[PDB]
Amino acid sequence: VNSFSGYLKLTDNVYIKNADIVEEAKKVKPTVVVNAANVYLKHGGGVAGALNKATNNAMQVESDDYIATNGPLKVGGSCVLSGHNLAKHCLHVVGPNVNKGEDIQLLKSAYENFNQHEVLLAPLLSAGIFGADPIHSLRVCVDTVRTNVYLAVFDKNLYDKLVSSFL
Ligand SMILES: O=C(O)[C@@]1(F)CN(c2cc(Nc3ccccc3)ncn2)CC12CCC2
Repeated sequence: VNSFSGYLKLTDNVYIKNADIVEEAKKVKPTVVVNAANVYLKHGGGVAGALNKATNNAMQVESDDYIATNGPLKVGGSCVLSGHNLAKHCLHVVGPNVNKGEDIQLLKSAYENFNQHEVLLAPLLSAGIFGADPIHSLRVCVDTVRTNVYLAVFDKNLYDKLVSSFL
């Protein structure tokens, strides 16, 4: 038993809710919140900009030190950093950004990072400003992640569509 509430169960291990991931994180305080990161951990907009804003820019300060030490992430890769006031940990995962021409097949590699964590609160990778089809992203999530994932979808219209088209 865990503290996630109002989710619709899609599969054995994948759940989905129309929710603002920032507000869901602040309420649940999950062990892991997933950020929709880029390779530079520049949290300017989308989910990343919202998560970082909610930490009063502490996420960005920590991220800049991480990059100065380690260099950029790989597309499809991840790193674990602090969850600040939102979660114990933040798993920064880089989905391919279609608006940069990145290979969509890397979306499966991105979701594989979730399997290193027993339970996660996450957005749909490569959705939103990353330019992928959220329905494809949901399919890859379901077919790749084996651990327990609670998907927060900000847009109510999109949430309903994703549900109504789910196979
Ligand atoms: O749809 C997009 O463009 C996105 F940038 C934003 N989406 C969100 C967004 C969210 N809260 C939120 C984020 C920013 C402002 C207000 C609320 N909570 C969950 N998902 C997923 C996405 C990141 C990858 C695709």
